Amino acid sequence: KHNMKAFLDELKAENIKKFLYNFTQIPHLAGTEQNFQLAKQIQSQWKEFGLDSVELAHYDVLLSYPNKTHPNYISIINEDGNEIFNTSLFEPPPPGYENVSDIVPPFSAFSPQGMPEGDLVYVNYARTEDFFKLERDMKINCSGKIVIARYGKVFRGNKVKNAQLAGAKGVILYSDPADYFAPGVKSYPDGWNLPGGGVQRGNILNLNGAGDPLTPGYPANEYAYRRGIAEAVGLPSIPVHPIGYYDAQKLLEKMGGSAPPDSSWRGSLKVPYNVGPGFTGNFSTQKVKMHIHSTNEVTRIYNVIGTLRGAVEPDRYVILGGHRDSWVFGGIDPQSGAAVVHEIVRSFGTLKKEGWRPRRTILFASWDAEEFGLLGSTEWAEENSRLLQERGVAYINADSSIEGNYTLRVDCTPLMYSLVHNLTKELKSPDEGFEGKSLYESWTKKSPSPEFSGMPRISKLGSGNDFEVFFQRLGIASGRARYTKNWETNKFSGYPLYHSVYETYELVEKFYDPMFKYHLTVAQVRGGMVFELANSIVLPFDCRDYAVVLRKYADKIYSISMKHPQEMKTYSVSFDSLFSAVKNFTEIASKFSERLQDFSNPIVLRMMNDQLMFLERAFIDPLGLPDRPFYRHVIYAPSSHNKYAGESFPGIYDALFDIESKVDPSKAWGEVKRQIYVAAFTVQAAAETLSEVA
Amino acid sequence: KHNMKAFLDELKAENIKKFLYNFTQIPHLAGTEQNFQLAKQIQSQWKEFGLDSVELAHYDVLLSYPNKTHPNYISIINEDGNEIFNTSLFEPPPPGYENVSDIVPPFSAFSPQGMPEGDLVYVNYARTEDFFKLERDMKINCSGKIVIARYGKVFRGNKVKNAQLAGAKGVILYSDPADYFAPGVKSYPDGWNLPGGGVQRGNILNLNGAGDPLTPGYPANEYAYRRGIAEAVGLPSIPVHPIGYYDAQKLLEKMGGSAPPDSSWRGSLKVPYNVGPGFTGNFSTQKVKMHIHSTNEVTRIYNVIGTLRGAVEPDRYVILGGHRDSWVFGGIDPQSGAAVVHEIVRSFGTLKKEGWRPRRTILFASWDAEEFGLLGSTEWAEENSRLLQERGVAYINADSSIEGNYTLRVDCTPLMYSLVHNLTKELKSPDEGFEGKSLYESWTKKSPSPEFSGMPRISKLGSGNDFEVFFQRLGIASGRARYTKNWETNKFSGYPLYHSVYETYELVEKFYDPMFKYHLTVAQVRGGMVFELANSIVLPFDCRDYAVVLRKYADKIYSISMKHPQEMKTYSVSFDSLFSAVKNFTEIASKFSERLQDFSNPIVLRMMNDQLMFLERAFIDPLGLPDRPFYRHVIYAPSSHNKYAGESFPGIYDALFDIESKVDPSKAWGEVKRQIYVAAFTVQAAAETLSEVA
Ligand SMILES: *[C@@H]1O[C@H](CO)[C@@H](O[C@@H]2O[C@H](CO)[C@@H](O[C@@H]3O[C@H](CO)[C@@H](O)[C@H](O[C@H]4O[C@H](CO)[C@@H](O)[C@H](O)[C@@H]4O)[C@@H]3O)[C@H](O)[C@H]2NC(C)=O)[C@H](O)[C@H]1NC(C)=O
Ligand SMILES: *[C@@H]1O[C@H](CO)[C@@H](O[C@@H]2O[C@H](CO)[C@@H](O[C@@H]3O[C@H](CO)[C@@H](O)[C@H](O[C@H]4O[C@H](CO)[C@@H](O)[C@H](O)[C@@H]4O)[C@@H]3O)[C@H](O)[C@H]2NC(C)=O)[C@H](O)[C@H]1NC(C)=O
Ligand SMILES: *[C@@H]1O[C@H](CO)[C@@H](O[C@@H]2O[C@H](CO)[C@@H](O[C@@H]3O[C@H](CO)[C@@H](O)[C@H](O)[C@@H]3O)[C@H](O)[C@H]2NC(C)=O)[C@H](O)[C@H]1NC(C)=O
Ligand SMILES: *[C@@H]1O[C@H](CO)[C@@H](O[C@@H]2O[C@H](CO)[C@@H](O[C@@H]3O[C@H](CO)[C@@H](O)[C@H](O)[C@@H]3O)[C@H](O)[C@H]2NC(C)=O)[C@H](O)[C@H]1NC(C)=O
Ligand SMILES: *[C@@H]1O[C@H](CO[C@@H]2O[C@@H](C)[C@@H](O)[C@@H](O)[C@@H]2O)[C@@H](O[C@@H]2O[C@H](CO)[C@@H](O)[C@H](O)[C@H]2NC(C)=O)[C@H](O)[C@H]1NC(C)=O
Ligand SMILES: *[C@@H]1O[C@H](CO[C@@H]2O[C@@H](C)[C@@H](O)[C@@H](O)[C@@H]2O)[C@@H](O[C@@H]2O[C@H](CO)[C@@H](O)[C@H](O)[C@H]2NC(C)=O)[C@H](O)[C@H]1NC(C)=O
Ligand SMILES: C#CC[C@H](NC(=O)N[C@@H](CCCCNC(=O)c1ccc(I)cc1)C(=O)O)C(=O)O
Ligand SMILES: C#CC[C@H](NC(=O)N[C@@H](CCCCNC(=O)c1ccc(I)cc1)C(=O)O)C(=O)O
Ligand SMILES: *[C@@H]1O[C@H](CO)[C@@H](O[C@@H]2O[C@H](CO)[C@@H](O)[C@H](O)[C@H]2NC(C)=O)[C@H](O)[C@H]1NC(C)=O
Ligand SMILES: *[C@@H]1O[C@H](CO)[C@@H](O[C@@H]2O[C@H](CO)[C@@H](O)[C@H](O)[C@H]2NC(C)=O)[C@H](O)[C@H]1NC(C)=O
Ligand SMILES: *[C@@H]1O[C@H](CO[C@@H]2O[C@@H](C)[C@@H](O)[C@@H](O)[C@@H]2O)[C@@H](O)[C@H](O)[C@H]1NC(C)=O
Ligand SMILES: *[C@@H]1O[C@H](CO[C@@H]2O[C@@H](C)[C@@H](O)[C@@H](O)[C@@H]2O)[C@@H](O)[C@H](O)[C@H]1NC(C)=O
Ligand SMILES: *[C@@H]1O[C@H](CO)[C@@H](O)[C@H](O)[C@H]1NC(C)=O
Ligand SMILES: *[C@@H]1O[C@H](CO)[C@@H](O)[C@H](O)[C@H]1NC(C)=O
Ligand SMILES: *[C@@H]1O[C@H](CO)[C@@H](O)[C@H](O)[C@H]1NC(C)=O
Ligand SMILES: *[C@@H]1O[C@H](CO)[C@@H](O)[C@H](O)[C@H]1NC(C)=O
Ligand SMILES: [Ca+2]
Ligand SMILES: [Ca+2]
Ligand SMILES: [Cl-]
Ligand SMILES: [Cl-]
Ligand SMILES: [Zn+2]
Ligand SMILES: [Zn+2]
Ligand SMILES: [Zn+2]
Ligand SMILES: [Zn+2]
Repeated sequence: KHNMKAFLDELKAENIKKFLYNFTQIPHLAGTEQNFQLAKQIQSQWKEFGLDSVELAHYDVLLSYPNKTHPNYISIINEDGNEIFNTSLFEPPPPGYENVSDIVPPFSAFSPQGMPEGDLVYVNYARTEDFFKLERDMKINCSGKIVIARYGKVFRGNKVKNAQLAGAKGVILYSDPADYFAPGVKSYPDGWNLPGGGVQRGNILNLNGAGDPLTPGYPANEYAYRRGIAEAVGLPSIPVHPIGYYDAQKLLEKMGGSAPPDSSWRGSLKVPYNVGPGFTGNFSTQKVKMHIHSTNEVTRIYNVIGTLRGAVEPDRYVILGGHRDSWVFGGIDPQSGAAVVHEIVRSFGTLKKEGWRPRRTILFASWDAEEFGLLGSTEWAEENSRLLQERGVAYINADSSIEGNYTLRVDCTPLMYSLVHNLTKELKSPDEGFEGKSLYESWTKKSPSPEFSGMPRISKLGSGNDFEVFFQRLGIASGRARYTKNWETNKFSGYPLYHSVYETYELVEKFYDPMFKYHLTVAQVRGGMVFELANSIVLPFDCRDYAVVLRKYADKIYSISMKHPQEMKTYSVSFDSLFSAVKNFTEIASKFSERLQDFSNPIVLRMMNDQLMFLERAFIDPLGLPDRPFYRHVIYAPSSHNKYAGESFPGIYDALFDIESKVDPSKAWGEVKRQIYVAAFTVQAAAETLSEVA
Repeated sequence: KHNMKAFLDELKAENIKKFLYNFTQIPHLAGTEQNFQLAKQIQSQWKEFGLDSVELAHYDVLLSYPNKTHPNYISIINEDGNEIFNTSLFEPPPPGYENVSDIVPPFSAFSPQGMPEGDLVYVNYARTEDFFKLERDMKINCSGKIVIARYGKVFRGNKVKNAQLAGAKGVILYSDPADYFAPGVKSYPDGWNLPGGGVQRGNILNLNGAGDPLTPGYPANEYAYRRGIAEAVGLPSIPVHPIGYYDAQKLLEKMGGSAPPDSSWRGSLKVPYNVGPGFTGNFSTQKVKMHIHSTNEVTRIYNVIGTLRGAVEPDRYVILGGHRDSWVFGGIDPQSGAAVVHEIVRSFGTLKKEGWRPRRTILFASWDAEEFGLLGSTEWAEENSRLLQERGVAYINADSSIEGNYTLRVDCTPLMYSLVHNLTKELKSPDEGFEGKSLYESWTKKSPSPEFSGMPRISKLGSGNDFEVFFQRLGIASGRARYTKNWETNKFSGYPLYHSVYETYELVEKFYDPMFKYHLTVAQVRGGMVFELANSIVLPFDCRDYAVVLRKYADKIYSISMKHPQEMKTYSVSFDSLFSAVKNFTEIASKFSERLQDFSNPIVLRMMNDQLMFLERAFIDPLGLPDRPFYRHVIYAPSSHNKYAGESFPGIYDALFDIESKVDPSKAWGEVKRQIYVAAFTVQAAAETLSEVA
């Protein structure tokens, strides 16, 4: 038989291990020769594995790199202009590498150049609420200051945007051991913690779903018209640089001005965490000086695109994609995911060589330049948007397969909740103590739904990975799954060695997954999802699950508004239309499900499969959200305060945010009412796509 | 048999005549009770005729009406403030009506209120080139003046926008007998010419495809959020009023200042056609004063939507739509079209009662408020955009069936050229001298293609009727056909009695089509198109015809650019990408046609029907054209100088227009290059939708 069990049984932990080792021996930074060579290797291998076609799709996009002969660093400088302390020029390389070349030193990609010098202000995680605390409550003015902020809690580009709007002239980002050093485990190479010399790389775009900053809307092909840098999309306006906690200690230890407002502002270093501005009495005349000389440069990137043609519905596409570019060795991010994709392709190819084909076409993608802001996936989706929006069934992402070894983590559209529940009930748990139990059982026990007994948590999609263009711009049902830790307050901060030189094969093999059993479980979940999406006669989407969450999201946004009862009275702010639309969606979805259960007629089947496929698409507003033309989904968008998190009813949520501070309450509440009308209309219009067609 | 010949044979001239009489006895102005009563009648009749469902879809949209107790008029006023001449308060009603009530007096819908008084400037047709002639060559400044312009050549809203940008404080529009009085025919009621007291009504929106000015993007339903008037879309900022040629003579006869620059500025009245400003010596102290008191008001409108469910592909929609609202009696516009739609519905219903159903679903629409800027069709398409863009095969418009009795006129997407040619070869010509000949033969003889021997002229779609939202916003293949005159310089001016009280049943029955044979021919063309679109196994679209025109349009836009060879050198302006894309489209379309001719497999059939259906959709850019978010088609848009005309490669055409006058040539040519890249990309992306799908 060629069924799902045959596909899953062909997946082997030992192959994933061999692939991970193969992918992590040298750096594969986007736009470098090494990354192009790996692209060519994967292309050759996917062909050998049995795919019908495997092509490279290249684009010329804005990337950012340090200047090799003019290194970035930060100084404490004295009254005379003597630099009395300098931050490190590189991370101490891990054992046995120390002679690898082309390790990019830590830098914040897309930082502009500059040498600002000023007094420090410490801003905690530099979240919206941290700046509210500083400016509104503590009356500390960040204008003309260099801010220092710890990594964690929110996407670093949000920190940078927040600091810019506060008037900062530069940002220093650092990893505090509170966030990146788990108590009782050793620093790399003797455990999985971050050492004091480790540094987290990463782009600091003000992400708006655009892709390449120079070509919003259109693929960065050979004849593309490019914006000038000043008009580029998403680029920060102040210099930024990341540092490790040994260096941060030296910058923070002299800080004066005000005490931290409370304990949530204190990390684990032996410093006061004073907010500043500037240093205590004796050192009041010293300043901090940044030296940033990175350059933005248009550079060629390469996606590998493999096709396994469908036997029955070749014009329906199920996509499994994940990126290949890494900051350095990519031991977890992304190669633990890419190794899983490679073994999935190998398994589907084995079935194909035996004469099987999936019902629908499967596309496999190895994306480039994800680390520089999702550039490869976004340019390819821009190029192929017409094909994808009329033919795209689903997108399953495959970045890092593991960020811990505790339990499963899943973010997906409500249309895939039932599929995920059903698939995990048929997979074996890899967890100690759950031998012979299902993955659904272990997952549900370890990560309970906050709403439902006996169900697991599944979160909302935002940005931060390559599914963004497919889901938030194009409205293709999307999902992601990986193995994760037990560390809730840290779910957006990254594992300790995230984007550091210490993310190696040895890190994974020694400390995360020596048997590759968690990798294998993740391959079964991602591959099983793709198998079911590509082979089920009726698409495995349950519209009733969307109706359940829409009511949840409507109750939640109403509750936010109801913090302002006098204004809702004054401006006649009613959510009645939105609750009506959700009620109608619930009723229509129930009737559609009955018909779906109740119909030999392939036209009715496909007509109903098209209704299922286009249901996610119906939540797209072609006008986009306010000032966010590429975030078009009306139910979900990346949070405006944290691009990693998804926000529900984002147009209403942003209209309501901090509304009590707006100077023209009439105008502000008018815009809330406008967003309620757009949301109610969109939910009703999506419901109507499930009605009888004529 | 139930085939096309059965459908066509059931159509009867005598029924169209009876329906036209029934629809034109009383005014059916949008938003009035009489128009709602007619909507209910049509709904009842379409049900009786055999449609599966017939519903009213209502919206509350901004309309405009004169004030019944404060009439609009224009005066010549003397030094003292005595109004020594007043224009007419109403058109003399036609014989036998003179006691009809609720005839709306002539007015320009959406004019703001005001009583500006000033000196006149005469601006010919108030086209872009007429204002270029005035300001640039004649050095006449229109600022603070009242302009007087003759109707004709371009949409009146373009005249008004042009006058506003010239600084005019008001506009008077009039019908010159040069344009509205054919030599040798009598004025109504003794012939089809405009009398001196006749006046052309019409909206003066600055049309941008938005629909209701208060709700751009979203349907004007019960909970809709409305823009304030100041932010409304498309509204003119200066008062405007139309008048007949008896009144115009009185305003023009005293005009002084400069002589007309040449004979193309002179109409047929016995006046000098001096351009002004102001009156000759003796009357220099007299002024012109407007009195406009019309009011914009949100008013309910009603579309009738009838459904004939498809037997095989009920989720594919072929739409026949035309409007029902009229300015007064609507003898030609729209009821000559609506009578044709009524008989088409009756004929399809006859087949249905005998057990037949079309392969695909046919939707029939009687739209409201077309005369106020396409409001009913546009709000309904906004409401149902998700259904239409995933299911819409084609839209056939059905406004006025006749504007003359000479030959056929057709505007449609290249995808329907072959269908139109083939259908007209099987229809009988109704023309004297062509008894026993095909309609294709008479049409081709009377209206030859400028490009091809033995082929007829088919023009491009712009705006000005209810197909606009379907084609220019949503990218649904669209067409229109009617009988027309032999009067080429007048093809955008309207027949003489256009939008006047004299457009009656008697006008049509006595002077245009006593036998209703031209109406019957038009019913055969429109109905035959709908029949073939709804019943052909393979959709009757030929992608190769798009490839032919794309090359034509590329040669034409290149030729415009090549008027500026030094700039193309300086700014490296290359059309190479666009010609490459067109060449690729040609090659791919040829290969797709071969496959289409070469495949019992309904999945391949429907897969290929979906490729045909989505090909028009592929020319849509979700970002819209510059500052025109609702004109999304990259190959066609309504001309920015004449909304009635279509423009090809409109983004490049507008970037190039008057470019030699732009102050920053670098920026201007950069935007030309940007538009070439968008067009080349869109053509290539559309071509790729015709490639093998996997
Ligand atoms: C959820 O689906 C329900 C259908 O089950 C749908 O109900 C619709 O609600 C609208 C708006 O409430 C109804 O609109 C009414 O239509 C009638 C004619 O059918 C009109 O006469 C009404 O207008 C009068 O009353 C208004 C309200 O007081 C006045 O403002 C107005 O000036 C008139 O006096 C009104 O337009 C519509 O009939 C139903 N459709 C049904 C029951 O089939 C509801 O809209 C859906 N929810 C959403 C968010 O779409
Ligand atoms: C019409 O369809 C044709 C295919 O039949 C398609 O041709 C494609 O053209 C592009 C752009 O001209 C080619 O791009 C090249 O790709 C190779 C690798 O395959 C690259 O090495 C090339 O880059 C080098 O050369 C450039 C030009 O001098 C330099 O700017 C660059 O820095 C490099 O040195 C270049 O990217 C592509 O290979 C073909 N594809 C084929 C032949 O299959 C054409 O693009 C289509 N027209 C449109 C408007 O889409
Ligand atoms: C996840 O698994 C559940 C449990 O198997 C699936 O739900 C089950 O789906 C089947 C097939 O539609 C349902 O069977 C139908 O039952 C009705 C009788 O009510 C009958 O008319 C049909 O002929 C058919 O036998 C079954 O009721 C249903 N069970 C439950 C509890 O809902 C679910 O579809 C799977 N989700 C996926 C594939 O996305
Ligand atoms: C308009 O009418 C023309 C003339 O009938 C139609 O073109 C004709 O279409 C038929 C059916 O596709 C073609 O027949 C095919 O011929 C090839 C041999 O070359 C064969 O492989 C197929 O089995 C089939 O018989 C025919 O060649 C073609 N004639 C011409 C001159 O093109 C055209 O399709 C009609 N347009 C519509 C319906 O939109
Ligand atoms: C901190 O570094 C500065 C600058 O050093 C230069 O750039 C670094 C990235 C590194 O590559 C060095 O080798 C470079 O010389 C030091 O200040 C410089 O000191 C030298 C020698 O005394 C002097 O000639 C330069 O002008 C100085 N450059 C300045 C002030 O910009 C500084 O000594 C270092 N401080 C410490 C405590 O190590
Ligand atoms: C031109 O008309 C004006 C205004 O007349 C009024 O409004 C018209 C629409 C119409 O409905 C008339 O019946 C209205 O009286 C005339 O000027 C008015 O004349 C009357 C009587 O002499 C005087 O009391 C008003 O104040 C005038 N109103 C003005 C100047 O605004 C004027 O006489 C008419 N001119 C001609 C040549 O007929
Ligand atoms: C944008 C971008 C590029 C680059 N993207 C990432 O590094 N993404 C990483 C971010 C890890 C830290 C935050 N974690 C999450 O956002 C997350 C992780 C897993 C799941 I299932 C759901 C959400 C990832 O998605 O694994 C960056 O953030 O610098
Ligand atoms: C917009 C709007 C409302 C209203 N629309 C119309 O009156 N449309 C009329 C305009 C008749 C005068 C110009 N004629 C054309 O644009 C035309 C007519 C037929 C064909 I086939 C192709 C183009 C119509 O399309 O028949 C108006 O123009 O005032
Ligand atoms: C990763 O695995 C690939 C595939 O086996 C290795 O690339 C092959 O190397 C051998 C020996 O040099 C060559 O004969 C083949 O042509 C290569 N095959 C390809 C590129 O498809 C590669 O050497 C391995 N990399 C590491 C670091 O182990
Ligand atoms: C237009 O035709 C319609 C349909 O025949 C006429 O409306 C009918 O009028 C009769 C007599 O008053 C009534 O019994 C019916 O109820 C009406 N039917 C409908 C509305 O479906 C209408 O009278 C005609 N109008 C004119 C001006 O002749
Ligand atoms: C990168 O840096 C190169 C070397 O810069 C020189 O050496 C450093 C240590 C400084 O002293 C600096 O002032 C010197 O100019 C540059 O020559 C080169 O332009 C830069 N590369 C870029 C901008 O891409
Ligand atoms: C419409 O006009 C009504 C009557 O206006 C009055 O009579 C005319 C002849 C003028 O003399 C005018 O100045 C008078 O006020 C108004 O009462 C009514 O407001 C208007 N209707 C509207 C604006 O919808
Ligand atoms: C903060 O700092 C700068 C001082 O240069 C000033 O321009 C700005 O207005 C200040 N804002 C507040 C709120 O104090
Ligand atoms: C793997 O799981 C064990 C047992 O719970 C834990 O002690 C170990 O640190 C985990 N590894 C990682 C990287 O979390
Ligand atoms: C036209 O007229 C007004 C006079 O009030 C003036 O402001 C405007 O600048 C003039 N423009 C030209 C080009 O003469
Ligand atoms: C109808 O055709 C005849 C003969 O060519 C012509 O004289 C007559 O005026 C036409 N009617 C109209 C309205 O064009
Ligand atoms: Ca781009
Ligand atoms: Ca609207
Ligand atoms: Cl992932
Ligand atoms: Cl028409
Ligand atoms: Zn990653
Ligand atoms: Zn990463
Ligand atoms: Zn009309
Ligand atoms: Zn009209």
